[PDB]
Amino acid sequence: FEGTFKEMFRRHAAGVAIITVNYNGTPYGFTATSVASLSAQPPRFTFNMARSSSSWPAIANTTHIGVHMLGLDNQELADRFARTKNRFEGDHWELGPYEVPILKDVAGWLIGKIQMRLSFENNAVVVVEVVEGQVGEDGTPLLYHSGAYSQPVPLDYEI
Amino acid sequence: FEGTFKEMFRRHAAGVAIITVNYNGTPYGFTATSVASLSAQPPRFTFNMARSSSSWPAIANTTHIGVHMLGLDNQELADRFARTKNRFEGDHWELGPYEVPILKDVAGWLIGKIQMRLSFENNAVVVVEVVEGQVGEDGTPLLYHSGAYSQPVPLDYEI
Repeated sequence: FEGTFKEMFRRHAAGVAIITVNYNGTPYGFTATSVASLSAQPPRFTFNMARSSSSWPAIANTTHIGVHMLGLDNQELADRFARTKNRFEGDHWELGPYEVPILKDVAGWLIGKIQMRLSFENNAVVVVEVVEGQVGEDGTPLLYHSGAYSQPVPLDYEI
Repeated sequence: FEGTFKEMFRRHAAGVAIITVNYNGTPYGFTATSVASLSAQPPRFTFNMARSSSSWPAIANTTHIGVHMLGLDNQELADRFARTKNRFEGDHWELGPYEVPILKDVAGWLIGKIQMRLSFENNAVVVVEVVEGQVGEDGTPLLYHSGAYSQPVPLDYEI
């Protein structure tokens, strides 16, 4: 049952984004599969994270964040931002609006103000209102499913 | 900018689930691309929906709901549950635990109790604690991206 729940989400595919935050001068960021649209007017999105993430204190104590949509050419960056090594070592980012860390060469990004976090024991829902953004290079979205990075192939359609 | 936000989520792929609820005897349900894992202990998931959904009153006023993970063989059911026709016309479901409508032949389902909804002007975040579930037939997950149902193909790996 702990099993059934973990299993069913193993079977649920997801798109891959990266969240960035500048916590009093130091950049933090992390790969995320829970980013979802919430509303259009005003524009908002949500994601979930663990309060044990190395980035939780940055998120708890900061207002502006970035979200980055990833394509297939961004798989290395996705893996970077999911592992424990220093994620900002390299020339792959720079500070943008509100001093949010902006990652180069992504499908596009949005900058938001965190409205609130809804915190449970070990995880939180984060609600963000979007204040800025920029479309990047169009490409094929990056997906993650049962532990592997994947690409979407549309299903046959006669049209 | 209304554009940039709508565009960036066009570029963000997603897995496809269906949410079902029994509102005082009548089944309601809807296809959803925002279902995400929140926590493991206790097990919880989140999704977002529009307060103008035909299913909002069911969700606002009911506690038990079902979520169904979909495979490629479930594309017709996904489309059913996204369109305005009577979604429960046919022999493709039955009442399960807590009288939740359970859809047949899916990748698996979970039953949850809605803890709360966080309601904005036109949309809400719904937080659900999982109380029951069952793995269905393993298969390939269904994805939805820029208006089309897709399948995930893993990216090449030398291993």
